[PDB]
Amino acid sequence: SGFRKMAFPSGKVEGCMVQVTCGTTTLNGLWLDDVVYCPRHVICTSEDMLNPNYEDLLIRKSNHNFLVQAGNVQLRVIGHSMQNCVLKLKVDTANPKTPKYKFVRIQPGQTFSVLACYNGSPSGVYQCAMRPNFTIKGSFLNGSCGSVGFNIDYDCVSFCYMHHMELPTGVHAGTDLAGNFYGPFVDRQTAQAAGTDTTITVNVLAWLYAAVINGDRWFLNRFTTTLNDFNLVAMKYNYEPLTQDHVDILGPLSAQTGIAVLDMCASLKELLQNGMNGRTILGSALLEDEFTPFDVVRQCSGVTFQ
Amino acid sequence: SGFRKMAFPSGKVEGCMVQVTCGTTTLNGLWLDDVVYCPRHVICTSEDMLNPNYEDLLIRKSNHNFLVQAGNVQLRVIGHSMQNCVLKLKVDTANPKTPKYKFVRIQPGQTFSVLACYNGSPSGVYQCAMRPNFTIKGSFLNGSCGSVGFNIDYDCVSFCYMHHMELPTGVHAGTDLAGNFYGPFVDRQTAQAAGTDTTITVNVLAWLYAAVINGDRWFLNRFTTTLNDFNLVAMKYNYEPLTQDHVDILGPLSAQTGIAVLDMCASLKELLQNGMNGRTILGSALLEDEFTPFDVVRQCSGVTFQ
Ligand SMILES: *[C@H](O)[C@H](C[C@@H]1CCNC1=O)NC(=O)[C@H](CC(C)(C)C)NC(=O)[C@@H](NC(=O)OCc1ccccc1)C(C)(C)C
Ligand SMILES: *[C@H](O)[C@H](C[C@@H]1CCNC1=O)NC(=O)[C@H](CC(C)(C)C)NC(=O)[C@@H](NC(=O)OCc1ccccc1)C(C)(C)C
Repeated sequence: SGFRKMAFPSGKVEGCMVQVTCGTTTLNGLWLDDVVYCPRHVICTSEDMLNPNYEDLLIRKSNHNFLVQAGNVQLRVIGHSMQNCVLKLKVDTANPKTPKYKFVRIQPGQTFSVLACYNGSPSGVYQCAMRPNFTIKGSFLNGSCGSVGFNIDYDCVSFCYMHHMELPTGVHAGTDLAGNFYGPFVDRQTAQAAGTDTTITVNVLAWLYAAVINGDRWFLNRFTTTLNDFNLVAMKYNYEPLTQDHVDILGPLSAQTGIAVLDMCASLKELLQNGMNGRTILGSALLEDEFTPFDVVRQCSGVTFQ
Repeated sequence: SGFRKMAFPSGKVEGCMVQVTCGTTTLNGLWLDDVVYCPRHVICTSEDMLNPNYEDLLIRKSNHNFLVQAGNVQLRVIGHSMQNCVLKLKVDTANPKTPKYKFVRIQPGQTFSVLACYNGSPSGVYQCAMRPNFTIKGSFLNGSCGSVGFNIDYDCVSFCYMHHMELPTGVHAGTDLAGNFYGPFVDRQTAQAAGTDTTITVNVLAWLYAAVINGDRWFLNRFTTTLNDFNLVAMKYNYEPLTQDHVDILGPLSAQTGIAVLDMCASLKELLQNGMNGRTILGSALLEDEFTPFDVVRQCSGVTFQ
C-alpha cells in the first residue's frame, strides 16, 4: 500500500549524461552509442539568443569547438549535424553504458521521469506530465538544459524529452529527442506564452482509482453520469474532455475496484462542484492529474524494470 | 525555476539491489562489498511471523538456505550473522558496483530517497521523510522489503533505511541499515500503532522559502512573531516545536530571501489560522513538510552528485 509521485529508476539514463561545452555555453548532453545529443543553443552566445539562424551559426563551427566531458574523460567529436533543435555530435567512442533505448514523441497527458543535470552530473529525479498546453511543470535552473525526460518499459529506456527553456510563469518547454518542440515554442529568447492550461481529466480519474485502491473512499457517491453530461461539467471546471477511449484505458482499474468509470465521473463531478471541504485524497488537498492510468497500475501492482 | 518533490539519482543504489530468497520468502537485499543486507524476516514463514525468536530461527539455517540472485547470476553465501533486524550474508563475490557509502541513522524530519524494489529489480524512486512518529509515508507492496532509503552527499551513498513492514493505516516502518527500527516497532506480525503524527514545522517553513524563492508570495505579511509565541500557536495546530537550532538552519534561506525566520513564522501562523482560501503554494493546496532546509537549497541552488 501507499501511493507516491514515483519516478522511474534513473540509473540507465545517468550512465548517458555528459557535459557539452561550446564557447561559454555549457549544457548537458545525451551520449548513446557514438552520438551525443544536446540542445542546439549550445552554439549560441547571449546576444545570439534573441534571433538566431542556427543553420548559419553551425556552419561556422568546427568539431573541435565541441568539448564533451563524460566523467573526467574527454570525448573526441568527429562529426556534427543539426536535426531540428537538437545537435547530434558523432564522437569517436561509443558509450559502453548505452541501454536498449528508443526515442518516442509523447502525447499531452502522458507522464515521464526527468533526470535533472548540471555539467553532465545528475542532480535529482522527478516525475512530470506533458500538460495539455505542451509545457511541463519542472524544476530547472541554469545549466539544466539537455536534461532528458524518459519512460522505462521493462528494460528499454524510452526517451521523450530534452529540456530547452523556461517560460515566464516558471513552466518549461523542451523537445522530443528528434529535436522537435512540444508545442508552439522556439528556442529563441523572444516572448512566448504557455497558453492557458487545462486539467488532464482521464488522469485525475485514474488517481481517484489509486485512491480507492488505497482505502480513501469518502468522495464516492451512489450517483452515475453520462460521459456526454460529464464533459458538460468538465469544460465548466477547465478539465479536458474525456473520450470513450479514456473510458477503455480506465477500464482495468474500473474492473479492479468495482466502480464503473461513469460513476467515477459522477464522483469527480461532485468534487469539482463542492471541493473537498477540508478532506484530502491520497494526502493531496487537490485533484491530481499527473498520474496516468498506467502509472496507477504500475505503482499499485508492482511492475519492475531491468 | 520550479520546485518538485525531487529524489536523489538512484543509479548507485540500483547497482546494489539483489534478490534474497529463503524458504518461500523472497525479498530484496543490499549487496555492498561482500555482504548482502536484508530484513531478517526472510528466514520466517507465515506462521513464524506472529511471534518469532529469530535467534532460534537462524541457528537452524545454513548458508545454502540463502539463494541470492544478482541479476541472472547466483551469489554464493559463505557466512551469515544477525545484527538486530538485518541479516548480513557474507557472499564470495564482492560487488564491483559498490559505491562509496555509509550507514547513517537519520532524525525524524529528515528526508531520504527510496528505491522501491521487487525481486532485486527497482520499480521506482521517490522522496520521503521520517515522520515525527518514526513512520514513513511510502509506496510499498508485497515483496518490497529490503528496499532501502538513502541520501547522496556528492559521491557518497549514505544509507539510512530498509523497508520491513506496513502498519494498518498504510504507513511504513523499517530500520536503519544496522538493523535498528526507527520507532517502537518490531518485525512481528502483532498489532502496533503508528502513534499520532505531527507536522515538521521547520520543514514547512523551508518550503515556504522555496515558495518565496520561486515567485509565490501571497501568504506573506507585515507581521512578526516570537518563537515563544509561535510555538504556542503550532501546538494548537499539531505542528512540531521550532527550536532556535531550526532558526539557524533556516538562516541562509532567511538571508537569501530577505525574510527573517521569525516573520516566516508569523506568516505560517496566519496560514494555519486561516487556511489558504482557494490558493495554493507551489502547486500544493497543503502546507508541505517533506522538504528539509537542505532540500530547498539543493533544489533551488543546483547541487549535483557524482
Ligand atoms: C539552458 O540550460 C537554460 C535552462 C533555463 C535556465 C533556468 N531555467 C531554464 O529552463 N535555457 C535557457 O537559458 C534558455 C535559452 C534559449 C532556449 C536559447 C532561449 N532561455 C530561457 O529559457 C529563457 N526563456 C525565454 O527566453 O523565453 C520566454 C520569454 C519570456 C519573456 C520574454 C522573452 C522570452 C529564460 C530562462 C526566461 C531567460
Ligand atoms: C515485506 O516485503 C513486506 C512488505 C509489506 C507488504 C505490503 N506492504 C509492506 O510494507 N512486509 C511484510 O510482509 C511484513 C512482515 C513482518 C515484518 C515480518 C511483520 N508484514 C507487515 O508489514 C504486516 N504488518 C503488520 O503485521 O503489523 C501491523 C499490524 C496491524 C494489525 C494487526 C497486526 C499487525 C502487514 C503487511 C500489515 C500484513
